[PDB]
Amino acid sequence: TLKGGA
Amino acid sequence: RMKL
Amino acid sequence: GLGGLERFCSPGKGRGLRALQPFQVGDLLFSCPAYAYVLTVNERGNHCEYCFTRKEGLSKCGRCKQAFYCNVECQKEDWPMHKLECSPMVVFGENWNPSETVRLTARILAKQKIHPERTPSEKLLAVKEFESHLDKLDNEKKDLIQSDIAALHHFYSKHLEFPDNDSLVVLFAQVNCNGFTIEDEELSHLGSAIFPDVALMNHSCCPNVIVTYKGTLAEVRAVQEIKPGEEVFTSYIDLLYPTEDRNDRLRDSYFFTCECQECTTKDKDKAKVEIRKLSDPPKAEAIRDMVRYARNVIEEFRRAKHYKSPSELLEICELSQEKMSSVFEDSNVYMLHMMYQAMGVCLYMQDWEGALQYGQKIIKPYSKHYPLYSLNVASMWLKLGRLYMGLEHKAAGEKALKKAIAIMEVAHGKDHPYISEIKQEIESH
Ligand SMILES: Nc1ncnc2c1ncn2[C@@H]1O[C@H](CSCC[C@H](N)C(=O)O)[C@@H](O)[C@H]1O
Ligand SMILES: [Zn+2]
Ligand SMILES: [Zn+2]
Ligand SMILES: [Zn+2]
Repeated sequence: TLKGGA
Repeated sequence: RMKL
Repeated sequence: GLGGLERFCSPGKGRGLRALQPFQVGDLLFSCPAYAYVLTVNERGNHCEYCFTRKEGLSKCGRCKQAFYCNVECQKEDWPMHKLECSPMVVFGENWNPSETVRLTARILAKQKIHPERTPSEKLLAVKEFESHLDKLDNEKKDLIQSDIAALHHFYSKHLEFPDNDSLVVLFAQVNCNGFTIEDEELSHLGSAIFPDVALMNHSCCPNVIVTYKGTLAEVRAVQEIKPGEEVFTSYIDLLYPTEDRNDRLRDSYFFTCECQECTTKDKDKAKVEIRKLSDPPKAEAIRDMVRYARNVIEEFRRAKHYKSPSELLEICELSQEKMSSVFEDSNVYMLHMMYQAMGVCLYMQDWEGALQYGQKIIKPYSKHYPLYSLNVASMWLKLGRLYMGLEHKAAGEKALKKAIAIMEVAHGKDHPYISEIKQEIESH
């Protein structure tokens, strides 16, 4: 689980 | 979420 | 499936999502309930485990005293997932420390046991159909998954029945490839989740949609005009950094090299790594030397953040900025990185003056480096506004809060609870 901003 |  | 949208074969990108009707800036393309989700440990007591609502006076689970809820309904609805951890948390005590990825994967396995059939989260893409990139994983990534499998066995043996080792490797790889992080309005980490239909969208560094969250429900809204036939693209990563940094992360985590317009042209690279106009211009070797240094202190700080004291962490930020400033301008993204980290430390220390000074230096470079409707920009305006209000700078607070609202109305929708909350803060101080 990594998808995202900052 | 800052504790302010 | 999802009206106005279709799954298709995007050449060179596997499967993708394509628009069948036009969408204007701010339009909701679709929403997607979480297939599985977990609240991060540090946010327990502030948020309800089931629905992620932030409020004071949450009901505490009488057994483990480490999961909080809006009421008994939220508590009862969360029980099928919470029982994976409730008793183990007390029995293992201080030794209970599964990583968040393990916690999420455990809940995936539990969901599959209860609800084996296709869920409303999987209208266009099912969890079983997730990309794994198993054949591209190197030994270090495989050995880390095998470590996660050992943790899954160690902490969840009594509640879960495991598939064979091969299936667990694939599942963990699918999670690494398709899982999402949930953040609050200040981009603070709230938890991790699986959103199958949202996972279908491919990546662009100039995306035409942004994903936001209404509790545990993912929402997808246009930030550029989308025409019929055009592919729907979200961003997987922080877009602050130059092209080689973005593509280093995308290759490492998702096993592809991006070819969007930003990566192809590299038009923003030079502004992102801006160099001071000194009497004697710094040579290319000196620039590459400082970039290497910057990347090293960024890594050193990421490690130090686990054990060093707040004042020691500020020292690292201060010293690194001093050294970089001999070559880098303040708007340089490596300077902005350490400034943001320093701001984070100040916010945790409740040093509002310190955090405000860093925010004021960050916001204008953020506005030009990030895209037009960036959540990174909105949340920085929001942090500034809350700092201003807290320090009784009412006029500057109102200005900053309104700047945040103007962006969030597009990304979050005009009716989002976050926007209602922020308007109260304008008319409270
Ligand atoms: N811009 C891009 N160029 C090439 N591949 C991409 C891409 N964006 C996403 N992908 C692919 O999509 C994966 C993320 S999951 C997105 C859906 C995927 N295309 C699928 O068929 O299931 C990445 O690991 C990569 O393989
Ligand atoms: Zn709740
Ligand atoms: Zn409990
Ligand atoms: Zn790109």
